[PDB]
Amino acid sequence: GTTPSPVPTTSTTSAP
Amino acid sequence: TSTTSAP
Amino acid sequence: GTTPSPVPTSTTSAP
Amino acid sequence: EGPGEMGKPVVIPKEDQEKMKEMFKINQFNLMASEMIALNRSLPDVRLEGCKTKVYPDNLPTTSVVIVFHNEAWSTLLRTVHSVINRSPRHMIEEIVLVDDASERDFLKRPLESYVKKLKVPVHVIRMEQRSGLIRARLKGAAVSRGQVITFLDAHCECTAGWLEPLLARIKHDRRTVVCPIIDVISDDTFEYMAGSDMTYGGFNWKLNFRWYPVPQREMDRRKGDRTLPVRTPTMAGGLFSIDRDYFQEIGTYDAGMDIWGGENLEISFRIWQCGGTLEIVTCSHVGHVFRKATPYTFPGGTGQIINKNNRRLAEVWMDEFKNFFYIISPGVTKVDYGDISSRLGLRRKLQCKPFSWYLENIYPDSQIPRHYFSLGEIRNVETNQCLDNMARKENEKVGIFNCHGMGGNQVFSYTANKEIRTDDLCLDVSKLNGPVTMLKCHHLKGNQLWEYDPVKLTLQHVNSNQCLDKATEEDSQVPSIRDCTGSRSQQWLLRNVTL
Amino acid sequence: GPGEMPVVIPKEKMKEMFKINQASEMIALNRSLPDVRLEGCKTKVYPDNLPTTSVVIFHNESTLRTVHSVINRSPRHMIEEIVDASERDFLKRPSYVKKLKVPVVIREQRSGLIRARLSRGQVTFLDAHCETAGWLEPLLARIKHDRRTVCPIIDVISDDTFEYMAGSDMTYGFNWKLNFRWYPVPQREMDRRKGDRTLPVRTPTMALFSIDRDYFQEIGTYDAGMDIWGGENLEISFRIWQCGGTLEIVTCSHVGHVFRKATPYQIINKNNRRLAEVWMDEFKNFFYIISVTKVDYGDISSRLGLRRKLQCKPFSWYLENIYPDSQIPRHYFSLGEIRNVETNQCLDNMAKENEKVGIFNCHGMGNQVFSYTANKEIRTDDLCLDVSKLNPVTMLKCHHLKNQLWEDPVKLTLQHVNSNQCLDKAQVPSIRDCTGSRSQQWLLRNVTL
Ligand SMILES: *[C@@H]1O[C@H](CO)[C@@H](O[C@@H]2O[C@H](CO)[C@@H](O[C@@H]3O[C@H](CO[C@H]4O[C@H](CO)[C@@H](O)[C@H](O)[C@@H]4O)[C@@H](O)[C@H](O[C@H]4O[C@H](CO)[C@@H](O)[C@H](O)[C@@H]4O)[C@@H]3O)[C@H](O)[C@H]2NC(C)=O)[C@H](O)[C@H]1NC(C)=O
Ligand SMILES: *[C@@H]1O[C@H](CO)[C@@H](O[C@@H]2O[C@H](CO)[C@@H](O)[C@H](O)[C@H]2NC(C)=O)[C@H](O)[C@H]1NC(C)=O
Ligand SMILES: O=c1ccn([C@@H]2O[C@H](COP(=O)(O)OP(=O)(O)O)[C@@H](O)[C@H]2O)c(=O)[nH]1
Ligand SMILES: O=c1ccn([C@@H]2O[C@H](COP(=O)(O)OP(=O)(O)O)[C@@H](O)[C@H]2O)c(=O)[nH]1
Ligand SMILES: *[C@@H]1O[C@H](CO)[C@@H](O)[C@H](O)[C@H]1NC(C)=O
Ligand SMILES: *[C@H]1O[C@H](CO)[C@H](O)[C@H](O)[C@H]1NC(C)=O
Ligand SMILES: *[C@H]1O[C@H](CO)[C@H](O)[C@H](O)[C@H]1NC(C)=O
Ligand SMILES: *[C@H]1O[C@H](CO)[C@H](O)[C@H](O)[C@H]1NC(C)=O
Ligand SMILES: [Mn+2]
Ligand SMILES: [Mn+2]
Repeated sequence: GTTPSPVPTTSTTSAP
Repeated sequence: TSTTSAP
Repeated sequence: GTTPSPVPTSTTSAP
Repeated sequence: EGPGEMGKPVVIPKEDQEKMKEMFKINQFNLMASEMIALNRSLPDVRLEGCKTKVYPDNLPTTSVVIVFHNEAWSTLLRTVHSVINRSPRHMIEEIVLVDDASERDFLKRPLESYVKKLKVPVHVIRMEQRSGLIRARLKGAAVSRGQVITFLDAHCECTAGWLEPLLARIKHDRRTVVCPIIDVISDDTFEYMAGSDMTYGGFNWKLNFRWYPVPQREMDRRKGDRTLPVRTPTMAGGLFSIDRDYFQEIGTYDAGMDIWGGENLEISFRIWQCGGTLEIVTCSHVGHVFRKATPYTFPGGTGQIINKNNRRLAEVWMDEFKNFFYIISPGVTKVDYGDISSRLGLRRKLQCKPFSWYLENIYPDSQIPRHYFSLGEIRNVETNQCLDNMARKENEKVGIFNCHGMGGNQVFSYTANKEIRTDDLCLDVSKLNGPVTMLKCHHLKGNQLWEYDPVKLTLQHVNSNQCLDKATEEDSQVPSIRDCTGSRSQQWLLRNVTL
Repeated sequence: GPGEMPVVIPKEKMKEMFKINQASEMIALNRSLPDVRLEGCKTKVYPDNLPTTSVVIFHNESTLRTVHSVINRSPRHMIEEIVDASERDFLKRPSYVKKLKVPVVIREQRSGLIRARLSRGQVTFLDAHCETAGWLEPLLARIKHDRRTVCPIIDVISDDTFEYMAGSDMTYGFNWKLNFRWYPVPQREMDRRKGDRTLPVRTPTMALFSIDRDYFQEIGTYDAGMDIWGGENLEISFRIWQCGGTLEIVTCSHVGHVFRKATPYQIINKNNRRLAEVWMDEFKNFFYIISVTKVDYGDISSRLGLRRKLQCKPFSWYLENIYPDSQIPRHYFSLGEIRNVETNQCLDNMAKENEKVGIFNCHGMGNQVFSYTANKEIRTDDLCLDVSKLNPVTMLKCHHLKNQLWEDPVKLTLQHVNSNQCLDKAQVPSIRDCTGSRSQQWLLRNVTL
């Protein structure tokens, strides 16, 4: 497919 | 996504 | 061509 | 005030919206807006403070810019060439080579030649008379070019302030370094200029899709926190990069046996790393690109064409055992004829390239493909005889449980050495007692993505919740549950290795 | 007893009868032959429950006689069965095989030996013009000892009188141009066997042989991308040796074959290129240098991939361990033309035994290719330059045992040590007490890819 854009994603959590 | 076909 | 036959030059072992 | 000056979005008044959409189909971006924007429009300087103070050595190698296009719009192509001319020190540019890949547009023929001959940098127009891929067009354009460094750019790009000196300096520091700018986003709706982050680099997933991914901590520690130093990127996007011409020849250029369907970006990334070179995102270099949601052109020969040829060629030449992670999720790819890879195997032999495991361990330890794992296959319940199935769902959605079809694909999971339950770039995640088992971006930080598979008890225990994976309930029958561990046969799971 | 055990000239037409198949008018299909195994193989009793063999056999051949050669001389309990387009009168339905006590027809499209060879017995390939006591048990016993063991002693059946003459167990190789050739079994093979000639010989190359079917499949059979022009023997020998198996001339097994001088039915070096590019490594050049590097040899991807799957060793391991007496030297100091400094001409063999080497204008175009080897020989193909008298330069079969020894990179003189004389200008170079002249100086440069 087309090259993906570097879109901002959801924040990942660092601890549970 | 891959080939579904089945339920 | 055809496979070579297993037939013998006389070879020398030392001068 | 001028449309788009300084990266400003161009909003089309509603009176014209309809016509805009029609004009949008030609290039799959807003052409009506692009034609209101000046071919030499100003853009912001987006470099990190600290790149602006850098002084780069002199006698930097001149570059030939190769721009290949198929049915590019007039405004985008010309804006690209003007962006390289106006924002490049004149003595650092040898030429611009525009490779016309059998374009069917009036303005891309004689008008293009007439316009380009009036530029103060030599701009040549080379013509592929037969529709040829990007690989073939780039090989033509590079064979024609004279500059010691070859810079490849798409025909819908805009260089920014200070984009070229960093790349050329990195190459002069080491001729075996292949360098990519930070690829900024140019909106396909408004052509607004948006800077890309220096904390994002290139990788791939089990599907062999190129993907953007966060720069990991090891890469900040290597640079001791200095964001202005280049990043070692596992893969390149492919649209934009620079390479010494002789080194481009020495590493085998592109795989000429590949078809038109792409994949060369991953192939050349693997080849550059495994065969002794370095691939880098130069964080002081920015160049914008009109990312699109689909291509505006078809490929010759209709639809339903055999695809994944090039993925098979690259996987069979470079990926070693790990190719399986691709094949197992792509039912049927193992019967597609991938042509003759003899020259490529021999090239790997000549250069004594390292194994793909060395690449996973040293270049891409944060890879989506696990370098070590305990299981690869279906996750089957002992009681219900069903299998976990990702159901093609995206991040934050629930993993399902359905009848095992044994065809691989979306019922393939891996219990990895990091003790994740992973399916491509998603991991099983529980963030609530009795909560749903969701699929989130794997973060390599264990925690709620940590599971324990007891090989004798066959239990899948979510560690942080301390609950075991179990069959679906009557209220949510197509989804596994997590419940206090009971020792039941519904809480036992078979995590076996599927082979060929 | 026609031919039982020689056929005399039928003088006062044979010329016609012989060239069609390239005599044999009274020879019985149930002919008697001598028992040729060495005494000491007859004392050997070979194990029981030996794997049964399927014998694979035909192209415009009387010889039938070959089928009886297996039938009458095979323990019935060791043969499971006997298995190309033949467009002739007798080469049709003419019934006979249905009357044999052993189960014995495929054919359509004219196909090569590979395609024709590509059965129910657990193990044997044989030509359609072959014919000896106790020949099978040795082969099958060595196979049972190791299923990864791949040859009988091939006796000569005269193509002129059909007289049977046994071949030596002390002959087992190939030369530049990748021709298979017979060569004397070297000393290392006798030292390994401690003098016992009845143990099989480990042969660097093959030409008929037997192999377990499952191991035959494990190694990828023959290269199916090859044409009909031969070469598969070196390919399969190299594959068997490099990829972990064993190939042997089993000296207690004798089987006769009518070696011929020519066949009744362009550059056809495709299969040679495939073989060299898959198995020969750096060494492929020794072929290329004497023959054109543009013959299209098709796709070898599957073959490199098989070499990857079976974890085969390099051709250097083969040259050093299996065929150290190879005609191709594993190491050499020079490969190219031998040019005189004074006359600027080059040595040229002009293509045999005992002949004088010539010297003609260097053309740089085969017959002017020589190699100064690590063994300090000056060799061209399967010949080495040899001088046997103070003051002619003849070409004798290389024997790998030092008057073929030559010695100077700074003086560029080629000193024959045993003669203490240098090679010099004359249609033949001379040998003369070394004088230091430019007529005795020679350029031994490396031809480059
Ligand atoms: C499902 O399929 C997968 C993939 O095939 C299987 O995983 C493989 O399992 C084998 C067997 O355990 C693994 O091979 C073993 O690797 C261990 C760790 O490797 C070390 O060394 C390498 C060197 O490159 C390092 O890269 C790595 O980081 C480790 O440091 C070794 O400990 C093993 O060696 C053991 O045996 C030898 C003798 O045989 C001893 O000398 C050693 O000291 C040691 O005791 C062995 O080499 C292989 O790595 C696994 N592949 C992976 C993880 O990707 C699964 O087992 C399979 N599942 C099931 C249920 O069958
Ligand atoms: C891009 O190029 C055009 C053409 O050279 C520039 O247009 C100039 O604009 C200024 C400001 O109105 C005028 O004074 C000049 O006379 C114009 N030149 C021409 C040839 O018309 C434009 O300014 C440039 N854009 C920039 C520098 O951002
Ligand atoms: O198109 C062909 C060419 C050759 N052969 C077989 O190849 C074998 C070897 O040929 P030949 O006997 O002439 O070689 P030689 O033993 O004389 O070296 C023979 O059994 C032929 O039957 C075949 O079946 N089809
Ligand atoms: O058959 C083709 C298809 C595309 N391209 C060019 O190759 C570049 C990359 O293609 P595209 O921009 O459509 O892909 P994306 O950047 O969205 O991944 C572009 O400059 C295209 O014009 C080409 O030369 N021949
Ligand atoms: C010729 O080439 C061989 C192969 O590398 C090499 O070993 C030898 O030294 C060369 N001879 C020269 C340079 O005289
Ligand atoms: C096909 O897609 C569906 C999702 O709707 C399921 O994931 C199914 O398991 C898939 N079948 C495969 C990949 O073989
Ligand atoms: C052995 O004799 C022949 C000549 O009759 C060869 O020239 C050979 O070189 C001689 N010397 C040996 C074998 O060392
Ligand atoms: C942090 O919280 C999210 C849910 O909001 C995920 O469970 C994620 O896995 C957590 N991160 C860690 C390391 O446990
Ligand atoms: Mn693009
Ligand atoms: Mn024959």
